[PDB]
Amino acid sequence: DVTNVLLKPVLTEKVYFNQMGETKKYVFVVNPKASKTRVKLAFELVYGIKPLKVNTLIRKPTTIRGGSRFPGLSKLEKLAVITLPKGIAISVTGE
Amino acid sequence: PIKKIISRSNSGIHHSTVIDYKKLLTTNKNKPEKSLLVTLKKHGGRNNQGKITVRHQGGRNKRKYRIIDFKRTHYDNIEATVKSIEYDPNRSCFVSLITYANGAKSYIISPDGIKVGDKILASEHPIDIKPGFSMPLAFIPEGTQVHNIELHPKGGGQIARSAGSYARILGQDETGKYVILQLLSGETRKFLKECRATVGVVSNLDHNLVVIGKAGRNRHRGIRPTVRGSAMNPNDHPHGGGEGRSPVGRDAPRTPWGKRHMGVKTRNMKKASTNLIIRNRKGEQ
Amino acid sequence: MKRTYQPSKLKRAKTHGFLARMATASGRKVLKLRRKKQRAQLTVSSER
Amino acid sequence: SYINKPGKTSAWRVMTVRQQVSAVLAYGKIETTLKKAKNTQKRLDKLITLAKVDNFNNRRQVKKWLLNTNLFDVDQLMDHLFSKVAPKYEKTPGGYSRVLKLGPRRGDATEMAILQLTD
RNA sequence: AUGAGCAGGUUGAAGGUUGAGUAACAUCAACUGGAGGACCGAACCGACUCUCGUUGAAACGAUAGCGGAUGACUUGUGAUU
RNA sequence: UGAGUAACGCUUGGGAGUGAGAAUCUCCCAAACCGAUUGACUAAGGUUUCCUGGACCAGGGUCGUCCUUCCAGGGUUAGUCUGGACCUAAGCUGAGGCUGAAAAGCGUAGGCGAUGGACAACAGGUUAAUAUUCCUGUACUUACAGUUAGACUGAUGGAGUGACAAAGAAGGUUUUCCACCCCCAUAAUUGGAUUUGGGGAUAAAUCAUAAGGUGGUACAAUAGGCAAAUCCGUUGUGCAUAACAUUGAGUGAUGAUGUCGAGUGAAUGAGUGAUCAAGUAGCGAAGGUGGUAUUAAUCAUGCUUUCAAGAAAAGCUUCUAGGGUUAAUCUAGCUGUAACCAGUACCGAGAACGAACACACGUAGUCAAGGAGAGGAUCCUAAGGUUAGCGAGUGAACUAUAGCCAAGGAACUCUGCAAAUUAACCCCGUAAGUUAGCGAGAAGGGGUGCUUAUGUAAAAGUAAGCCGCAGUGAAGAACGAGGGGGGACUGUUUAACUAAAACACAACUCUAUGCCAAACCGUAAGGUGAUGUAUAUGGGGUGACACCUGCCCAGUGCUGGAAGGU
Ligand SMILES: [Mg+2]
Ligand SMILES: [Mg+2]
Ligand SMILES: [Mg+2]
Ligand SMILES: [Mg+2]
Ligand SMILES: [Mg+2]
Ligand SMILES: [Mg+2]
Ligand SMILES: [Mg+2]
Ligand SMILES: [Mg+2]
Ligand SMILES: [Mg+2]
Ligand SMILES: [Mg+2]
Ligand SMILES: [Mg+2]
Ligand SMILES: [Mg+2]
Ligand SMILES: [Mg+2]
Ligand SMILES: [Mg+2]
Ligand SMILES: [Mg+2]
Ligand SMILES: [Mg+2]
Ligand SMILES: [Mg+2]
Ligand SMILES: [Mg+2]
Ligand SMILES: [Mg+2]
Ligand SMILES: [Mg+2]
Ligand SMILES: [Mg+2]
Ligand SMILES: [Mg+2]
Ligand SMILES: [Mg+2]
Ligand SMILES: [Mg+2]
Ligand SMILES: [Mg+2]
Ligand SMILES: [Mg+2]
Ligand SMILES: [Mg+2]
Ligand SMILES: [Mg+2]
Ligand SMILES: [Mg+2]
Ligand SMILES: [Mg+2]
Ligand SMILES: [Mg+2]
Ligand SMILES: [Mg+2]
Ligand SMILES: [Mg+2]
Ligand SMILES: [Mg+2]
Ligand SMILES: [Mg+2]
Ligand SMILES: [Mg+2]
Ligand SMILES: [Mg+2]
Ligand SMILES: [Mg+2]
Ligand SMILES: [Mg+2]
Ligand SMILES: [Mg+2]
Ligand SMILES: [Mg+2]
Ligand SMILES: [Mg+2]
Ligand SMILES: [Mg+2]
Ligand SMILES: [Mg+2]
Ligand SMILES: [Mg+2]
Ligand SMILES: [Mg+2]
Ligand SMILES: [Mg+2]
Ligand SMILES: [Mg+2]
Ligand SMILES: [Mg+2]
Ligand SMILES: [Mg+2]
Ligand SMILES: [Mg+2]
Ligand SMILES: [Mg+2]
Ligand SMILES: [Mg+2]
Ligand SMILES: [Mg+2]
Ligand SMILES: [Mg+2]
Ligand SMILES: [Mg+2]
Repeated sequence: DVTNVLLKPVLTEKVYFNQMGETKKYVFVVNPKASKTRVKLAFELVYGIKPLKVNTLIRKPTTIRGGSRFPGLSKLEKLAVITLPKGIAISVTGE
Repeated sequence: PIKKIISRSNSGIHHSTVIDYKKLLTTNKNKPEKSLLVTLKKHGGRNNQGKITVRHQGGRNKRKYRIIDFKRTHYDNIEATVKSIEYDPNRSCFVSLITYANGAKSYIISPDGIKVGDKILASEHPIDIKPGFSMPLAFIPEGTQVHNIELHPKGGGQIARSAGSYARILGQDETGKYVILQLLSGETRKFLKECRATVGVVSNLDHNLVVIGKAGRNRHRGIRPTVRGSAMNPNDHPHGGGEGRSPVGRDAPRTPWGKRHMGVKTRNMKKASTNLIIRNRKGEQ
Repeated sequence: MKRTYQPSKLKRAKTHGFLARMATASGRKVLKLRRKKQRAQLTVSSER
Repeated sequence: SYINKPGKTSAWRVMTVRQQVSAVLAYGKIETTLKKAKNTQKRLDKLITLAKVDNFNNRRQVKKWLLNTNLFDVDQLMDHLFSKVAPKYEKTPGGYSRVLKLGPRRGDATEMAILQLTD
């Protein structure tokens, strides 16, 4: 509802491999406390097309910059893979 | 009766003997009634604190407790029929699955001599002197075998419940109550008038002559090895230490916890049941 | 050979965890002392 | 001291000679250690002089030494030896191969040697 | 408390059936049956011996033999003193 | 300093290339070990160690252009898998409450707690890294609403099922395997070749058919199941070679004009060429008949026997209660809507885990190829995987591991310690003693190869012939006899110097204990003993089996005792 559960879209080799060929799959990063139903509602209230299904990924934090004078940990990410129906492809930028 | 076991396994020789359980039991199969079946949790000789309390206990096989009607007072005035004599792993004596006229089922300690189809009946009037009939001690003629004697009136059977256990009636007392009962071990007691008991000797009279042939059989029965005190360290037992096989050394044998224990009497004479005892297997009171 | 420490994620958390320490007076005293020493790893719960 | 390495066994030595001689017959040059070239030279010369008659008995004798290489098989190495290499040395009184010493290796300081077919 | 494991091959008990036998028992013969803290021997468990090692590959092992291997057996997970 | 000394912790050769520099990096060809494993799937643990590109401060027992090291980017997709939203075992917590100087201990109702129970998805493909998760194909399950038809609905409670031990042997059906046949490639210069090598597959789900397995079936009365009952239990009657109820591996048809498939095999582009590209994309034939006296899997939570007598709850079915009657609820069908949370990478160990080390150690389960073989033993290899992260020489003394040693054969030594002989299968034969079970694989001997013929379903065997010094020709297989001491035996014990005569064990005896039992943990509550009852429990001593166990009650210990003295 508040639509703070759609933080940032991400574009990788896997994302672009899926984002072509009829059904498009758009991968965003979401609030780690959000659920699939909240993700579908946010896409409804901010894009307008009902997702066909949603898949979720949790990437655990890991050590980064190891051996550097001050080592640091990573940040917890939840990834969401929305898939719109056949023949529809909306743009992530431009509204 | 008893039947020998011929192992013919060439690792020692053991003339093991077991109860037949074939000509004494109706069906050799193990088919207990589901309704009266609760499972027993093996304490292993450990109290609620988890510490070993009674030594040499632990390691028995899984058992399911069969609910036994020691009271036999709920369905009074109702004729019961024995249906099967079965094996109870929690007591040396066989148990009979009896059924009442109304359709209720129960387990009772099986009297010796009864077979399938023998009628039973309990109440608080004369009834009849038949094996298995349970009546209060007031109406039993003196001389008959009785088991499942109730100490506290309206309670359950407590005395003479093991295999082949019985007690004889030895008249009454001038008090108008405390009927005399001559029990096993040559002890004479005074049981209250209202107390209820069952006539007949308990079955499985040949449980004395069963001979275990192996350590494993006794281990599966639930007995752990008992270490003698002479083999102990000078710590953990008074009879320890020594240089070689040593005698007791003290003035008398001692418990692991250090008391005399030999010939000494350990009965609390300041008990309300002392006045109800005529002999204590040795003499008066 | 079987060495002394055989790691287990459950046994560790159920023996030296925060909830285990916060169930008895002795554990509360231990946690108070560790706060006095300002240990970053107060208990084994904060493995990361 | 135990659980030692198998070592430079006699079987290993024969296999090493077999591999180097098969390669030197296939390509024509071998860059090895000097003490290994000085031992492969004997077998190389023996194979070449026995392969001068080209009868089936001589093929059976050579096949107990030749091994498969990248440039030729065990059957095409036979054709190369009996039709191309050996006929060249038809009246040379021995000494078909030369061993010359290169510099020491960077990681061993062992003396390298190139073994070649002397034209 | 709840689960799992013991490759493979032998010996052939009690009991039962049949026949002879007995005045009827007992006993004997054949067949069935497959018991044993049974036997040989892998995984598995254990550690009896020689040698090596003793600033080790190793704060207790390696090679070669060795004992048990359906049981008072071995082991995983969880609880507890 | 020792000292540039010991050590560098099980695995080879060559060709081409990169690079400033190569035994150590990449590719190729061999070579050597593993192959009941160094192969493949995962649990636990580890926590990014996984993939790509770059680098060679440090780490790698050498080197390094390379790494499980460092830098940058990326990688883990679930209604059906593993766990919660379901249930309980040991046990933990535990309002009240009991006990206790205090802190606290015990404990009822409730609540947690898998290593167990219940619950719906299979086949193939795809990326450098994920796949019962993504894609394709075909399915299933649970909720909610509308609708059609039928039916009275029936639980927080009652009952049944769920629900179970060990060992053993028979069957039924698929298999393994054997024989034939089909298809593909091959036709061989070293003497002869008329052949050689490889493949023969399809799941969940739906429908029909099911070898069989389990247990008697209906009717009538009921006083018992914290009320009620049409359900259960009980009592009678009829029919009971069967009927009825439930369950059931396999078979056939869709799923499948699909997928997989031996092999054939590019183009495109990189490159000086080969080669890569790649042996990749694509193409892709047959995709079967009979037997079995051989195999393993399932039916099977099936059956039989034995004593040591072998989990609970949820769930499912059913019963009324309780609610409806001008209704609700349930069943079957159609349409639509929804299916949450956590894990999913990689290793899984002579380099990712526990051992400080890229340490010869240890770590649950699952798949298990061929030949000979009883075999998962043994030797060599298949699918697959590795190159034991210091090398090159030499072949002194000396050491470790092996092999052999003429004549003698324990003369060696504390002692045949160690080493050596035997070893598998088949056929003969086998003593003293005994608790009649054993001793016993006793001791002692013989045969094993290949060919032909006879034997069989296959054998085994039998007869003749041939070769060698030797024929389970190699690997893996018990040395034996006699007398004595101790322990009856099988077992257990000092993790890391003592495995034994020590401990234990079945058995004997004494003693205490009448149940709120004796004994024991605590201070007490509480609890073990025991949901047991003298044929039972605790303690002391002895330790199969057989024969015996003698005298002393002065002292000590124990039991009992009239009075009397203190
Ligand atoms: Mg997920
Ligand atoms: Mg005892
Ligand atoms: Mg006892
Ligand atoms: Mg001692
Ligand atoms: Mg003392
Ligand atoms: Mg003493
Ligand atoms: Mg002495
Ligand atoms: Mg060799
Ligand atoms: Mg045995
Ligand atoms: Mg110094
Ligand atoms: Mg120096
Ligand atoms: Mg020196
Ligand atoms: Mg030196
Ligand atoms: Mg050295
Ligand atoms: Mg090394
Ligand atoms: Mg090497
Ligand atoms: Mg090999
Ligand atoms: Mg492996
Ligand atoms: Mg790291
Ligand atoms: Mg990499
Ligand atoms: Mg790189
Ligand atoms: Mg270096
Ligand atoms: Mg799906
Ligand atoms: Mg739970
Ligand atoms: Mg589980
Ligand atoms: Mg992978
Ligand atoms: Mg030819
Ligand atoms: Mg009632
Ligand atoms: Mg129950
Ligand atoms: Mg994986
Ligand atoms: Mg290892
Ligand atoms: Mg490690
Ligand atoms: Mg190493
Ligand atoms: Mg394992
Ligand atoms: Mg094999
Ligand atoms: Mg092997
Ligand atoms: Mg020799
Ligand atoms: Mg010789
Ligand atoms: Mg000699
Ligand atoms: Mg001689
Ligand atoms: Mg001598
Ligand atoms: Mg001498
Ligand atoms: Mg010896
Ligand atoms: Mg003998
Ligand atoms: Mg003597
Ligand atoms: Mg012994
Ligand atoms: Mg022993
Ligand atoms: Mg020791
Ligand atoms: Mg020892
Ligand atoms: Mg008390
Ligand atoms: Mg109790
Ligand atoms: Mg003794
Ligand atoms: Mg003795
Ligand atoms: Mg005496
Ligand atoms: Mg006296
Ligand atoms: Mg006295």
